[PDB]
Amino acid sequence: MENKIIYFLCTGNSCRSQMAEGWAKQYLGDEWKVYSAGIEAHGLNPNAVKAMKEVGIDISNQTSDIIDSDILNNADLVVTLCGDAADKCPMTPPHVKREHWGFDDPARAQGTEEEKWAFFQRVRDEIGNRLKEFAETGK
Repeated sequence: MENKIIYFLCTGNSCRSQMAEGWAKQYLGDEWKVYSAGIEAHGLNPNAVKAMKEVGIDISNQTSDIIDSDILNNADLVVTLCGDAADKCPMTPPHVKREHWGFDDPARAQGTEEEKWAFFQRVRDEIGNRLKEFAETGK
């Protein structure tokens, strides 16, 4: 096996990590077995689904799950997206390369549901940008 594997992790596998897997599937051209997880999973957020549909991507296909050994110890890279109001930062194996791309969870962008939705499209777009640079530039 020489296809890469990559993992995106959050406080819960419902927003940032779900969306990041969505973008990563596009830019990484599936040359990297893309996955996402978190400290918990209860399904993906309806606004995350809308946010990805607003760019012509789907994440409905990748219904959430908690961290699993078959990816945590096997991913060529793991990324934690913790930079939000809870900031739990899911634990990783020390043997594996890690990145930290902290930004606030759009479900926690408190103000009103319209402001939360506006933060879903903002966090989506910023994730997309950094995934582009990760694929294109290696940043």
